[PDB]
Amino acid sequence: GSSGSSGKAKPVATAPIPGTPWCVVWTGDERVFFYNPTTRLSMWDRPDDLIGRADVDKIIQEPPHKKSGPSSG
Repeated sequence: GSSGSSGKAKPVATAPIPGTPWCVVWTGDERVFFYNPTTRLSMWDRPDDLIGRADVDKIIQEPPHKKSGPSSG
C-alpha cells in the first residue's frame, strides 16, 4: 500500500524562493522542481502558490549552479 520514492534522481542545486516558502531545486536531467521544507511538499511542476510571482521564474531562468564559473562554457 505504498507509491514509492517520487522520482529516482538526486538534485544538483537548491535555492530558497523569495517571499514563498518554496525552494527551487535543479537536477542532473536539465530539469528543476519546487520543494517546500515547511510543508514537506515536493512536486514536479510549478504549483499555484507560486503561479503569478516573477521571482520564482527568474530563479529558474538563471540558475546558480550554472553561473559563478560555467563548466561547459
